[PDB]
Amino acid sequence: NGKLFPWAQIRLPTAVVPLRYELSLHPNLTSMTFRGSVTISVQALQVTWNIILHSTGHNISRVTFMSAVSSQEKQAEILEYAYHGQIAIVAPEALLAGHNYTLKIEYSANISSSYYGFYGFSYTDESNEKKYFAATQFEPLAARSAFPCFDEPAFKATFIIKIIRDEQYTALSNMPKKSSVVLDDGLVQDEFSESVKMSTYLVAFIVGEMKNLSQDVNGTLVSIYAVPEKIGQVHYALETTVKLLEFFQNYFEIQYPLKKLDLVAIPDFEAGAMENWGLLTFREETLLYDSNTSSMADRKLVTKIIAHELAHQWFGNLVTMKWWNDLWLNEGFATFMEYFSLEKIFKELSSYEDFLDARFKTMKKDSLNSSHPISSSVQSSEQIEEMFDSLSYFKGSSLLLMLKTYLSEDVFQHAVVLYLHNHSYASIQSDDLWDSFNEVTNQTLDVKRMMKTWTLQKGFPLVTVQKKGKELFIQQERFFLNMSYLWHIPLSYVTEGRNYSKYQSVSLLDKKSGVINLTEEVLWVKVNINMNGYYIVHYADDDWEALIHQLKINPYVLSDKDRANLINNIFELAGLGKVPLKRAFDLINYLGNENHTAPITEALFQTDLIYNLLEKLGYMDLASRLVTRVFKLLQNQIQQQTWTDEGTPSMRELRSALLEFACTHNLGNCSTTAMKLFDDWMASNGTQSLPTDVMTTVFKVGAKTDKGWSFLLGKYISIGSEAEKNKILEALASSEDVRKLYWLMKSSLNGDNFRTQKLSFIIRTVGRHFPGHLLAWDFVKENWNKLVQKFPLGSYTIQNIVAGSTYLFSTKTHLSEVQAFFENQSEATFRLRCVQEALEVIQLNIQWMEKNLKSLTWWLRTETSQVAPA
Ligand SMILES: *[C@@H]1O[C@H](CO)[C@@H](O[C@@H]2O[C@H](CO)[C@@H](O[C@@H]3O[C@H](CO[C@H]4O[C@H](CO)[C@@H](O)[C@H](O)[C@@H]4O)[C@@H](O)[C@H](O[C@H]4O[C@H](CO)[C@@H](O)[C@H](O)[C@@H]4O)[C@@H]3O)[C@H](O)[C@H]2NC(C)=O)[C@H](O)[C@H]1NC(C)=O
Ligand SMILES: *[C@@H]1O[C@H](CO)[C@@H](O[C@@H]2O[C@H](CO)[C@@H](O[C@@H]3O[C@H](CO[C@H]4O[C@H](CO)[C@@H](O)[C@H](O)[C@@H]4O)[C@@H](O)[C@H](O[C@H]4O[C@H](CO)[C@@H](O)[C@H](O)[C@@H]4O)[C@@H]3O)[C@H](O)[C@H]2NC(C)=O)[C@H](O)[C@H]1NC(C)=O
Ligand SMILES: *[C@@H]1O[C@H](CO)[C@@H](O[C@@H]2O[C@H](CO)[C@@H](O[C@@H]3O[C@H](CO)[C@@H](O)[C@H](O[C@H]4O[C@H](CO)[C@@H](O)[C@H](O)[C@@H]4O)[C@@H]3O)[C@H](O)[C@H]2NC(C)=O)[C@H](O)[C@H]1NC(C)=O
Ligand SMILES: NC(=O)[C@H](Cc1ccccc1)NC(=O)[C@H](CC(c1ccccc1)c1ccccc1)CP(=O)(O)[C@@H](N)CCc1ccccc1
Ligand SMILES: *[C@@H]1O[C@H](CO)[C@@H](O[C@@H]2O[C@H](CO)[C@@H](O[C@@H]3O[C@H](CO)[C@@H](O)[C@H](O)[C@@H]3O)[C@H](O)[C@H]2NC(C)=O)[C@H](O)[C@H]1NC(C)=O
Ligand SMILES: *[C@@H]1O[C@H](CO)[C@@H](O[C@@H]2O[C@H](CO)[C@@H](O[C@@H]3O[C@H](CO)[C@@H](O)[C@H](O)[C@@H]3O)[C@H](O)[C@H]2NC(C)=O)[C@H](O)[C@H]1NC(C)=O
Ligand SMILES: *[C@@H]1O[C@H](CO)[C@@H](O[C@@H]2O[C@H](CO)[C@@H](O[C@@H]3O[C@H](CO)[C@@H](O)[C@H](O)[C@@H]3O)[C@H](O)[C@H]2NC(C)=O)[C@H](O)[C@H]1NC(C)=O
Ligand SMILES: *[C@@H]1O[C@H](CO)[C@@H](O[C@@H]2O[C@H](CO)[C@@H](O)[C@H](O)[C@H]2NC(C)=O)[C@H](O)[C@H]1NC(C)=O
Ligand SMILES: *[C@@H]1O[C@H](CO)[C@@H](O[C@@H]2O[C@H](CO)[C@@H](O)[C@H](O)[C@H]2NC(C)=O)[C@H](O)[C@H]1NC(C)=O
Ligand SMILES: *[C@@H]1O[C@H](CO)[C@@H](O[C@@H]2O[C@H](CO)[C@@H](O)[C@H](O)[C@H]2NC(C)=O)[C@H](O)[C@H]1NC(C)=O
Ligand SMILES: *[C@@H]1O[C@H](CO)[C@@H](O[C@@H]2O[C@H](CO)[C@@H](O)[C@H](O)[C@H]2NC(C)=O)[C@H](O)[C@H]1NC(C)=O
Ligand SMILES: *[C@@H]1O[C@H](CO)[C@@H](O)[C@H](O)[C@H]1NC(C)=O
Ligand SMILES: *[C@@H]1O[C@H](CO)[C@@H](O)[C@H](O)[C@H]1NC(C)=O
Ligand SMILES: *[C@@H]1O[C@H](CO)[C@@H](O)[C@H](O)[C@H]1NC(C)=O
Ligand SMILES: *[C@@H]1O[C@H](CO)[C@@H](O)[C@H](O)[C@H]1NC(C)=O
Ligand SMILES: [Br-]
Ligand SMILES: [Br-]
Ligand SMILES: [Br-]
Ligand SMILES: [Br-]
Ligand SMILES: [Br-]
Ligand SMILES: [Br-]
Ligand SMILES: [Br-]
Ligand SMILES: [Br-]
Ligand SMILES: [Br-]
Ligand SMILES: [Br-]
Ligand SMILES: [Br-]
Ligand SMILES: [Br-]
Ligand SMILES: [Br-]
Ligand SMILES: [Zn+2]
Repeated sequence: NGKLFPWAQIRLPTAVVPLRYELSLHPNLTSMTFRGSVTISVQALQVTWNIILHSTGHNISRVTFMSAVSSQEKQAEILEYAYHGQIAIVAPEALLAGHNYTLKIEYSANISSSYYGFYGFSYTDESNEKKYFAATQFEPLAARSAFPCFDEPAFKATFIIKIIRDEQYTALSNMPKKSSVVLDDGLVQDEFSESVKMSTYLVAFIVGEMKNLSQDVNGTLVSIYAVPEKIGQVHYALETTVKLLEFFQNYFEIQYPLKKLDLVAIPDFEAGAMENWGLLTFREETLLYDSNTSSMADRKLVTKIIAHELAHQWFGNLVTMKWWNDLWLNEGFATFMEYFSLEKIFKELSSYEDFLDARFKTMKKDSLNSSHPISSSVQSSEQIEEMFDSLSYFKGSSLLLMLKTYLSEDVFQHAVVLYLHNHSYASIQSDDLWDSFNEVTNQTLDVKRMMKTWTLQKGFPLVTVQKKGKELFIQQERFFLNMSYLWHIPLSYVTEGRNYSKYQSVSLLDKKSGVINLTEEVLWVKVNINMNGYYIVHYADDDWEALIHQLKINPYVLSDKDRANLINNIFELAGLGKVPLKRAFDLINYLGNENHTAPITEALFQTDLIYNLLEKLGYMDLASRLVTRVFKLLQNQIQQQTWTDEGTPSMRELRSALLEFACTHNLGNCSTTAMKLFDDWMASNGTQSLPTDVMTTVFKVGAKTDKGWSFLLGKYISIGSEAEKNKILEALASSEDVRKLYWLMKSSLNGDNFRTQKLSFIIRTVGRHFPGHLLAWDFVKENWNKLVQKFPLGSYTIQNIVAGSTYLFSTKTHLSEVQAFFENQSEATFRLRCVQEALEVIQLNIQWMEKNLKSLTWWLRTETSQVAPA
């Protein structure tokens, strides 16, 4: 490319840093263009002739350069290097160390039609009037497409934003609006206060018609914004935000430093949310809430995501990673605080179940060979994007969970408060976090050397346990399936002596192996309590047998988390090969006596995975026998379920999980009950309320008919609750009619009836069942370039689409097909982690069948199929 561009690396030089930006913009939402002026106050730290900077998609009309002393307005030369998104201003005289200069760039651009950058869209009223909207989504690398800037997290500065807007529209930004000035035509010029020192990826602005619901919290004005038709649905978000804000301010011991806090429901938005200082943005479906149209799950989603964005105000905004290799310092911490804060002041939501489920999934991902270390180098935009995955979020927060469990809660909070004070308005890398722990630790434990392997090595240990009399023999090794270094592991363990008293302790495995002294003789022992540790445990056969026998005798000597753990671990170990798959089904035979959600949903997960693998291979009979077996196992919990909203949140989640399992596979007469409810709902023009906990199920069953499908579509394009629309959309995309499934995907990719923000979800849903299995993948291939135009390589959305439409493939023939497809895209695309993980998941699918197919075929030989065999 550009050997004639005065910079080669992807990280900007350190020679010049920005102090202040004054950015004034004139967006035209109608024509979808904008004109701009950016003034950048910089300082040189070394002698240099070049200012290297970021800019993309900018038609640059004038570039002036002012020596601060000299105050005369020069012209300066400009070079471009599109590959790295970089531009270079070559200076008339050399920049001297410690001198100040002002850089002014005038330019015009397009308002983006993706979800990335400064983007804009139109939506439709209840009034059937067309409305326009513009919003920013900059993280990680899009700020540079709205304005020239030093677009790297470590270059923090202050921003003065100016927006020209039509009088009817409201403009928002990070800071409070300082003033307005009326302009010719129906135009207003807005000016926002100078911001605090922050990263460019956090700059945000919004132009559109909105209303607000507000409340004072001790000098901070908290406001929820939404389009006027929706403003009735923001009361729960406001009440929640106020609670979590007080909580976080008490815990961190550092006040939120802005005079305003805005939370905005954006009509069209790809992420779940974004933490821009003072102007947090959300999908409508993740911030709006109505008790009568939104399920329990929907309420949890809104509480969780608000906790998450609020936590970012400290971890991410106040304190920020130096570079994307340490993204987990943001996202791990924010995820940890999300689930921590809910357990403190929303304990009734049982959000710990979600945390637990997400970790199960992150481990399966982490166990692959195409995993990276959680802190790993990123040297391209694709790798930067790829950091936004479940490792950085859920492994990062489970590292912290391990650490908090092992030290104390108070020792943890002390470390945290030191950390945020010491690095306020500044940048960090992994070592600073361990340093802050070391200061509180009293060098009793060297936390830096304890966390070394956890942060720099991929994967996690398999811990093997064998009871030799009154002592546990213990080993660690890399967990992975084939086709290094030691962890410092906090081994917790709980146990029951011969006299039925329970003892629990903690030791720390530093070496390859160790012995634990048990003090007594024990009936059973369970390692890794509540899965507070990020590893999997394998027992010797005698010791598996003891836990499996105790579950059959009285499962409640362990927690629901403990029993969920065991179910997960034994299935992942039967997949590797360390135990026969039969052993896993022995362990879940106790489920007839299980009343907690977490172990039941974890078993329902493994069952469905296996079911869906067999179904796509065409082993229909065998797959029906499998869910019949599991159905008989849970027959009593399933049959005692009511079709209501009664019970604790957790019990409400169990109802949904159980009824959904029975209706999907046509077991019992749940289908009949659901259809009766749908017909009565449909014949009442959606008036006779459906209990929010059974809607998805009822809608799925109705959508299996033309008459019902059409009627649901009619509701989707017209009702005002985005929560209900989402349950409807899931039903539509569960139709067995291929023409309809094709229409849903094509419509969403174009906008039209469904927004493109629903596309990954629609494709996910279509690819999961048999009629749409081949259709989703084909859709992804044929529209591959249009997808990448809307969602760059290799962002979260694309990795979601690739994974969700390939992970149920289990033959060599599909493996070759998927591989060949990506190799014809480009060698760069085929070498993406996204692609490599998909190829690896398929290979594992293939090995899984060749190990367990004949086993499963034998175990189920007497069970009754539901389908006729071919
Ligand atoms: C099955 O159930 C669905 C509900 O899902 C019903 O759909 C509703 O149908 C009604 C009646 O057609 C719709 O009401 C109409 O809304 C329009 C938009 O209203 C907005 O804009 C006005 C000003 O523009 C605001 O005042 C208002 O508060 C909203 O912000 C109105 O413009 C329409 O008004 C015109 O017609 C009525 C006569 O019906 C006159 O009184 C008015 O003065 C004016 O002439 C009208 O009010 C409503 O939008 C639909 N809701 C949804 C969610 O789609 C179906 O009607 C129902 N089917 C059957 C057979 O009953
Ligand atoms: C309701 O609202 C009020 C105001 O918003 C809150 O009261 C404020 O509490 C904060 C934090 O506790 C105070 O800000 C801090 O004051 C501490 C001391 O500053 C005083 O003392 C110094 C000592 O030199 C005096 O010179 C000075 O005049 C101040 O009056 C500081 O130690 C604080 O810590 C640090 O500042 C930043 C904050 O993170 C760090 O980077 C530094 O390391 C430094 O240590 C901070 O400056 C504030 O002054 C209080 N206001 C009032 C009016 O008392 C309530 O806490 C709040 N209640 C809620 C939210 O529940
Ligand atoms: C971007 O460029 C577009 C043109 O490509 C330009 O579009 C026009 O914007 C104005 C916005 O002010 C619109 O004018 C309105 O017209 C309606 C009638 O359709 C009026 O009701 C509007 O409101 C009031 O006018 C005064 C207050 O503004 C009041 O005295 C009066 O009582 C009304 O309440 C307003 O006059 C016009 O419709 C559009 N045209 C198109 C084709 O979209 C837009 O202004 C440019 N934006 C920027 C920021 O440069
Ligand atoms: N949900 C999303 O699409 C993205 C991407 C993602 C998805 C899964 C795992 C990791 C990351 N995440 C976000 O929007 C989370 C919330 C989400 C979530 C929280 C924890 C773990 C996983 C997801 C969420 C969703 C529902 C309820 C509560 C929180 C919001 P954020 O503030 O992190 C923001 N920094 C993401 C910016 C971004 C997103 C995707 C691509 C590029 C840039
Ligand atoms: C280059 O420009 C930067 C700012 O763009 C200069 O740094 C800062 O300059 C201001 C002076 O205006 C210092 O702020 C303070 O003023 C307020 C009164 O409002 C008071 O609170 C402070 O005690 C200080 O007087 C600021 O601290 C300063 N920062 C640094 C690191 O120096 C910088 O001086 C300029 N360099 C030049 C012109 O060589
Ligand atoms: C605020 O955080 C800074 C980091 O910006 C802390 O400075 C760091 O202090 C730790 C000690 O706790 C240093 O660790 C030591 O480094 C030496 C140098 O190689 C090493 O040989 C030792 O074994 C030990 O690990 C760390 O290097 C240092 N880092 C930097 C960048 O200075 C500082 O302690 C914190 N301040 C407060 C008041 O807590
Ligand atoms: C789910 O099912 C389990 C087992 O059916 C329930 O655990 C049972 O809980 C009751 C009361 O919570 C226990 O009875 C009590 O035992 C303690 C200790 O001996 C004593 O202090 C009380 O006076 C009473 O006797 C019972 O032992 C326990 N069963 C087992 C096997 O541990 C659990 O409550 C159910 N959960 C829900 C949400 O329904
Ligand atoms: C980039 O924008 C510039 C102006 O900002 C466009 O150049 C011309 O503008 C002058 C007046 O400033 C007119 O004399 C010309 O008519 C404009 N150009 C044309 C082709 O009409 C320039 O065209 C834009 N560049 C690109 C590549 O679109
Ligand atoms: C919407 O926001 C405004 C502030 O932006 C809220 O009320 C304001 O209160 C302050 C102080 O009393 C005043 O500076 C503003 O003039 C007030 N605005 C209005 C419109 O009254 C207002 O309450 C918020 N709306 C809702 C429904 O909460
Ligand atoms: C059950 O037996 C255990 C040991 O076999 C008893 O626990 C020990 O009690 C002694 C004192 O009697 C303590 O010094 C030990 O520390 C205890 N062991 C542990 C592991 O804590 C226990 O008291 C007995 N309980 C009953 C109800 O019989
Ligand atoms: C059709 O399904 C419903 C499930 O809701 C059956 O009603 C329940 O039946 C089981 C088993 O007899 C009981 O344990 C439940 O308590 C019943 N009612 C509830 C939970 O409300 C119904 O009996 C089924 N149809 C037939 C013919 O048996
Ligand atoms: C905006 O998009 C149009 C589409 O063809 C293009 O011609 C124009 O040059 C673009 N402006 C930019 C990239 O600044
Ligand atoms: C939802 O329903 C309950 C009772 O059915 C009611 O008290 C509540 O007000 C309803 N929610 C709204 C927003 O009306
Ligand atoms: C696993 O990936 C590493 C790079 O992390 C690579 O060197 C190695 O060849 C791969 N091994 C297998 C078995 O896939
Ligand atoms: C284990 O601990 C018990 C009591 O705590 C002690 O009597 C016993 O000797 C210990 N075993 C070993 C091998 O140290
Ligand atoms: Br301007
Ligand atoms: Br109107
Ligand atoms: Br972009
Ligand atoms: Br927690
Ligand atoms: Br790096
Ligand atoms: Br880059
Ligand atoms: Br522990
Ligand atoms: Br049933
Ligand atoms: Br259609
Ligand atoms: Br068509
Ligand atoms: Br599998
Ligand atoms: Br048998
Ligand atoms: Br078959
Ligand atoms: Zn986050």
